[PDB]
Amino acid sequence: SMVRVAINGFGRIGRNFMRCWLQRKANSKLEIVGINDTSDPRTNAHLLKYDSMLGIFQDAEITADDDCIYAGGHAVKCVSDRNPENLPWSAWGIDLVIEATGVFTSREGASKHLSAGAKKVLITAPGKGNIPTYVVGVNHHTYDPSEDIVSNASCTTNCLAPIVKVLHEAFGIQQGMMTTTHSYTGDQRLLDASHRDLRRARAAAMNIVPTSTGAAKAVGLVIPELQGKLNGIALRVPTPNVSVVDFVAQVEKPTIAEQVNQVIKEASETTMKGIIHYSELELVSSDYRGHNASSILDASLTMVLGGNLVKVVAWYDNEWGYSQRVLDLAEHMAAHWA
Amino acid sequence: SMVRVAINGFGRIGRNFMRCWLQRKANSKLEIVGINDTSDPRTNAHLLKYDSMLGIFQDAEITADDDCIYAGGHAVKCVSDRNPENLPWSAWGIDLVIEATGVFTSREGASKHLSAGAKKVLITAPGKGNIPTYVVGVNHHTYDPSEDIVSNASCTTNCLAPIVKVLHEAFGIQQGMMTTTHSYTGDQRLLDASHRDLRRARAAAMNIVPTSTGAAKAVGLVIPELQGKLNGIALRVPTPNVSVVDFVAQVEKPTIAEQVNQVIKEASETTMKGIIHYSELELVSSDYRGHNASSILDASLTMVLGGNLVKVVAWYDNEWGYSQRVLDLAEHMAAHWA
Amino acid sequence: SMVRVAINGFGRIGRNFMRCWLQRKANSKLEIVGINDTSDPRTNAHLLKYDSMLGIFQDAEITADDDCIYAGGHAVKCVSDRNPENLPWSAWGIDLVIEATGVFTSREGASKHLSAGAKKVLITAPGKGNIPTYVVGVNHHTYDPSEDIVSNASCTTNCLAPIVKVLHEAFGIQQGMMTTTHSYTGDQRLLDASHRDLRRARAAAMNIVPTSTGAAKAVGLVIPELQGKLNGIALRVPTPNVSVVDFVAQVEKPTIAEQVNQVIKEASETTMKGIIHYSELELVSSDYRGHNASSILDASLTMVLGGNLVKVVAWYDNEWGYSQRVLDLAEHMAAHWA
Amino acid sequence: SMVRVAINGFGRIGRNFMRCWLQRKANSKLEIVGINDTSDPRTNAHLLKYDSMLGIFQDAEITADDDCIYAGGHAVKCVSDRNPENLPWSAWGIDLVIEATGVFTSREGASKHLSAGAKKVLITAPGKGNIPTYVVGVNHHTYDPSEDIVSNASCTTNCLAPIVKVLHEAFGIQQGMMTTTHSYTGDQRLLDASHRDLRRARAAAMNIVPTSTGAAKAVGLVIPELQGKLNGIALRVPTPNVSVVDFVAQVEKPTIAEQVNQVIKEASETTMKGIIHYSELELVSSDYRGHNASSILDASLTMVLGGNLVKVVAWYDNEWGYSQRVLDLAEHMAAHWA
Amino acid sequence: MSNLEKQIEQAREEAHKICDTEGATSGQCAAAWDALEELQAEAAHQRAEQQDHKTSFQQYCDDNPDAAECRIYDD
Amino acid sequence: SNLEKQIEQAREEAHKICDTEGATSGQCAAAWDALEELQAEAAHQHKTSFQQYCDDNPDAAECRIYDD
Ligand SMILES: NC(=O)c1ccc[n+]([C@@H]2O[C@H](COP(=O)([O-])OP(=O)(O)OC[C@H]3O[C@@H](n4cnc5c(N)ncnc54)[C@H](O)[C@@H]3O)[C@@H](O)[C@H]2O)c1
Ligand SMILES: NC(=O)c1ccc[n+]([C@@H]2O[C@H](COP(=O)([O-])OP(=O)(O)OC[C@H]3O[C@@H](n4cnc5c(N)ncnc54)[C@H](O)[C@@H]3O)[C@@H](O)[C@H]2O)c1
Ligand SMILES: NC(=O)c1ccc[n+]([C@@H]2O[C@H](COP(=O)([O-])OP(=O)(O)OC[C@H]3O[C@@H](n4cnc5c(N)ncnc54)[C@H](O)[C@@H]3O)[C@@H](O)[C@H]2O)c1
Ligand SMILES: NC(=O)c1ccc[n+]([C@@H]2O[C@H](COP(=O)([O-])OP(=O)(O)OC[C@H]3O[C@@H](n4cnc5c(N)ncnc54)[C@H](O)[C@@H]3O)[C@@H](O)[C@H]2O)c1
Repeated sequence: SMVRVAINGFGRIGRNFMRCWLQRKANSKLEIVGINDTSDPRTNAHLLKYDSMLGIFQDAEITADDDCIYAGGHAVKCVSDRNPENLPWSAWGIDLVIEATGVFTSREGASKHLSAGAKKVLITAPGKGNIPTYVVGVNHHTYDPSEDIVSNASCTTNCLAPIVKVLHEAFGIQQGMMTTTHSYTGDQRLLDASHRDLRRARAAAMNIVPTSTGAAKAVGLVIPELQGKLNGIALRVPTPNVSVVDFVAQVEKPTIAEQVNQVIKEASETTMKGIIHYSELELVSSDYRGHNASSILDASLTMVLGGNLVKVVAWYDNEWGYSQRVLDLAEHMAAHWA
Repeated sequence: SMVRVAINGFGRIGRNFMRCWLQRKANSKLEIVGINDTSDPRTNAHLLKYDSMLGIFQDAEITADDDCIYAGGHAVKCVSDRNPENLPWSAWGIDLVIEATGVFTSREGASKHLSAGAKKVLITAPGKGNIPTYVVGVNHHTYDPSEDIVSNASCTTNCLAPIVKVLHEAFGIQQGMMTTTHSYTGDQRLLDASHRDLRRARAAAMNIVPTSTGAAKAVGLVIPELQGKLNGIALRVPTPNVSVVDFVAQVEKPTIAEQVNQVIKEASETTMKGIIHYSELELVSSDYRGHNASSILDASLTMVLGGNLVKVVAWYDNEWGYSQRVLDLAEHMAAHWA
Repeated sequence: SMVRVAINGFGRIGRNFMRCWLQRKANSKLEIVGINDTSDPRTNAHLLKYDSMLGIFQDAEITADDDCIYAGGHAVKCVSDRNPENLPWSAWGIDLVIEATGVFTSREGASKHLSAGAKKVLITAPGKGNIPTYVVGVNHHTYDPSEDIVSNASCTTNCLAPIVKVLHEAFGIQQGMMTTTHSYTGDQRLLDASHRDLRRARAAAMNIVPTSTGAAKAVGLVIPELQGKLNGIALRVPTPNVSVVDFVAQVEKPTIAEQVNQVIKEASETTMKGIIHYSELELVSSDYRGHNASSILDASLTMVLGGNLVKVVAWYDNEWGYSQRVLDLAEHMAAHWA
Repeated sequence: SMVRVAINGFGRIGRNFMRCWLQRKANSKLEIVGINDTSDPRTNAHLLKYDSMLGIFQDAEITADDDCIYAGGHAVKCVSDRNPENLPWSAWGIDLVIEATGVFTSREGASKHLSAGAKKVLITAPGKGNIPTYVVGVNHHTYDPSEDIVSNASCTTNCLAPIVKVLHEAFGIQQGMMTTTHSYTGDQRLLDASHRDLRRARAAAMNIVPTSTGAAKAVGLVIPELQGKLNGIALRVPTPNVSVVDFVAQVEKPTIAEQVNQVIKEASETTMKGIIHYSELELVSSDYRGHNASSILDASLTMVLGGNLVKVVAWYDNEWGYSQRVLDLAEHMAAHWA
Repeated sequence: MSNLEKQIEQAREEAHKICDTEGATSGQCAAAWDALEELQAEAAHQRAEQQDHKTSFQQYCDDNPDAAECRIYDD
Repeated sequence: SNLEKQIEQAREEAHKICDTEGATSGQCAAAWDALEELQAEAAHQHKTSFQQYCDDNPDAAECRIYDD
């Protein structure tokens, strides 16, 4: 039967994920039946329908009352408890929890959903500690049904790992450095204000803001041969969605820009189809809103120096493309439940 | 014989107030000796020095340890308690508390500072209930030294009420409507996220966001003859500071724009000096950053129809100009300290 | 029969207009066969398809060669001449020119299309001088088919005038002041740079920028009863599209907010359907991207003081809603061609 | 005595340069006596005084008449001629022209100033063709008094080349890749509009916009050994000023992050004082407005992989820091005037 | 160029009229010769740009490097 | 307990002196030397409130860390 899903944390990713599912609802093994969030159903239904980035939801009528959100008659029961141990997962028969709060990313944290009665948790963020991590298109077929807490990594890891896998298999990556020029996200303050991270403290729409990131090191989790060989940083800039990763790698097999592009193009047509999109168009970030690929290679920007130093640049919709991969990973788990 | 001051809430207004006092310290009756905030002192000192809007504080060094921030060798004791009843105000000898958290604007909430040992509270916001409300230059001479909780009203009320007082005494205001096209504030959301106000929930740097405001009704508190005769709204737009109020009033004595402007110019040079500034320049919001006036009349924009329908437009730096008034009100309380 | 249309100026309005017609192509007596613009067909096909505000055009495939843009296989010939006297209107059989350059809005300029061979010109702006001016839904039925040059007024006049018409008929407008809080436009500067208007000189995405405007006065052109009774100003703010009019009127028949709203709501359901939309939803500017109506009354913001001073607030997509009205007027002209 | 300077193009760099000189006018061998620009003296004076980025100039009063700008009494004559051949450099006795229009960057174009009668021209941009290029602190001591046309290179070249010279001399740069996450500049359209470059055509404040750039290759003009060994790209993001360069080099001598930072710290206290600044603070872009260094290394971001793959990150105020360097180069030409 | 050639013909006729009336070496004659020569020069500019398969938009950008459509700032 | 009272004072004195006299000043050196002499006793013998607040409220705006 259907795998019954609850979303914990109805934020940018939780609502993008919900709209992703509503659009692919016809062919899906998932049934979203519950939401837990810090807010009430009428507020969350309003935010689900009226999205500054995705526009107004057109497909189904969206309604709410005190206990439920309705998306085309389809009823999603709602609850609001900040402690996942108190959630009615047993009573609602929840199989899979989409952990999108950004708060329960350790095994201890995410397991509170298991104590409440859910069978499995999919964290929409890197895991803390030893939590199996998956990037669809890179290693998601290695998923073992007996893993009941998994991570879908971060949005930057989902964009970078597919490209890194293609380039490593074709040229042999020895070391690699990354910078993501990233839309601001909800962890940054709107105006300068209290924060444990002195850079996230600063007004997000007025600044280029560097942050440290594990997104490049995390590629070594889904491509284990590259563990310890990748590092990088993030630069948040005043756009609300869509990001771009700049990757510079030392490779073993000498090459040129045309060969790097041709390799990624061929992968986009075959082993990475639907994961990498290869573009030779001169577009900008707004054009990649709602793009379903995890990575869009901007082929015009590829350059190589001395045969072995390779730079590639790839776009990604960090909200919508990532939520599409969350949906993909959950569908994979449903098809491999036991 | 100086009044010992603590700041509750070291946010935009708390820190703008601190930097106002640091510049005016040589002529002040106040000594700021204490801060309470969510943050630790090392976070607070970093944000006091490095301000995306005000720039890097230049006049003296700013450091911190675990217990204090230091501004030019002047130590300011710090604490992090979110319940004001627990605060060491008796131990620190605190006379006046600047209440700038935004969450203790009722008499009951503000009064928690008193039972912790403070003598008076100045709320940097409208008061909820029966709290005396003052606008410097409008009614601050009616301050009664026996009052222990006062409100300095809002930034919009501080801009509007001086112009309304001058217009009323010149022409007789019968009714008046207001719209403040207002920089976004920390009360709004960077990206679509839950909020008690469904409009303030929406991405603040990507939207024009209508919100309601009592600021025009609040003018009725400090000009009692106009109680019930003023109303309006706010339009929050994607600038981080500086706002502009548009006021349309039915007046009793027929006039023309040139005379409206002359009346306000004469008051800005006499009875409202330092409060209202009269401007005939063609400027934009950036140019009014750091302006010390409560209201800067943009005289080129004034218009009148049929004698009795008057429109005026005034700028205000809602962080810095308002903080200048908070300090003015505090200095006045200090000069009438009984 | 079909009226052969050329677009002069393939900018924001010209390309929005093109996408409006492409979506209404099956129910249209217009045929867009020509474009004149600064850039070549390949550049203009790219910008028509990839729009930072409207997203990627989905309905029809867009391609181009050296001579033409192809939309759905329908060929649109392109030329690049800055002087309309030289354009091949006679050779191409053009009946109607959409004048959307912003450069030929006077009879001297617009008539150059006539000597070039076109039969009628529709200016997508206020016409200078004695050019008959129309707002669809207000006075477009006074169109005389013998007119060779017509104006569709400005975007703000198209927002204000339908609401003014409904309010005037129900309550009697004596006078009225308007402020539009308006998205920036191509006439402003990205960074402080030379400009005849010293406020439009200033960095548009950084500032609130006041400018004078003809838009409220221009209502008197399409509602002659009210000539000389309306005035107002603009505030340009850092959003790239969608604007809001704030209108304060003195009315003869005393009323209350609920009755003001019911009157506009009733007009939106009857004679003004598709021109005025009545909204009780708590929305923000992003939510009105792509709205087809000239005016969306924000009913929650309606207020009345003393019975005779009325404030109403109306949204409008200044690019797309305006271009829908340009299309509407062109369709009206084609239905009454002579 | 003192060199008579005229500015051609009173834009962002032209006006930043003028304000740089007014602050350092006491110790200077340059007298700015003339301006040529597309705008009139009064417009030029208003934009010089009222700067969205720099704030209001307060050192001296600025006024204007039909012919001059006046800054603290000292007069600057103005003219408006697009064609430098007609410029009155003869009559005005102009010795050195600051060429900041962006359009006369070739030897043919820049020499037109010499026809009009100036001795030397300093281009505030990369030269087209073999014009000698200088970066202060890197190679400005190779300037020959016999050169009449010179380039100060780009702002990104001025940031990157001092850092490259340090790392090259300390570790030996074999190859190098750069990405500058760059504030938007006046060559980008405010809204989607005609442009010869399809990426610069797109709304600058809405988008992350990649552009090809010669700035990294041009490091090879000022460090000849690295010719053909450096390359990179630019990403324009929605900030109005201040940029950051991300540099990944393959180096010959194996090192670690701590050693890279120490090498750059020591160089900034010795051979590169005033050119490179070393920061270990966690700041954001706003904090670097008005910084006088060509490069501010963000030491927190430095990382090394495998001994030989080095990443460094450096801030630069692309308007103000670059203009300080323009002035430095001009004073050097004046001190060695032959 | 068919339109431009009509401008060259009108500019040649007026140049000859001005120069034969106001003087072969006068200011009006030198100026009218300027109009004709500038037009002839751009008739050759536009002609050499057409054989490069260069669009009229690119000819505009070569004649107007300062225009908002043509600025390339190498950041 | 009573000796960390002294250390607290000595730290405030070192911050006040170094910020007004300069990090490279003899006065700043004397102030810090007085502090180190007192922390030498701490060898003979924690979470801040902000940190504990982020432990309890990791969803609060002050505490969010999204790995972009
Ligand atoms: N935004 C992106 O681009 C993006 C992309 C990929 C992954 N992520 C990751 O996904 C996670 C969510 O990020 P987001 O952008 O959606 O953030 P968000 O702040 O918009 O959403 C978080 C939601 O969870 C709710 N919440 C917080 N604590 C809760 C609790 N204890 N119980 C129930 N609900 C709670 C919040 O109210 C909010 O609705 C983060 O870990 C982030 O790193 C974000
Ligand atoms: N920003 C303006 O333009 C402006 C102008 C006039 C008045 N005000 C008013 O000033 C007040 C503060 O606004 P702001 O813009 O400075 O907001 P802010 O969010 O920048 O500052 C509030 C500060 O108080 C702290 N705080 C919150 N709860 C607390 C608690 N229980 N105990 C101790 N500290 C706590 C926050 O961490 C923050 O540092 C509000 O009442 C607001 O309406 C703001
Ligand atoms: N943007 C709005 O919100 C809006 C709304 C209503 C009306 N309008 C009016 O519509 C007109 C166009 O506005 P816009 O925002 O589209 O400006 P725009 O700058 O985006 O469009 C102008 C277009 O015409 C081209 N052009 C300029 N001069 C030309 C010439 N001589 N020959 C041929 N093409 C030429 C330009 O290169 C550009 O593509 C203006 O009159 C404006 O006032 C604009
Ligand atoms: N802005 C930066 O960050 C920066 C940094 C380094 C170098 N530069 C370079 O400096 C140059 C100027 O850039 P900007 O940002 O000041 O651009 P800008 O557009 O602000 O300035 C150009 C100025 O020159 C004027 N102008 C144009 N054509 C002219 C002509 N024919 N005669 C006289 N005046 C003319 C313009 O009206 C404008 O005032 C460009 O080459 C740019 O690449 C810019």
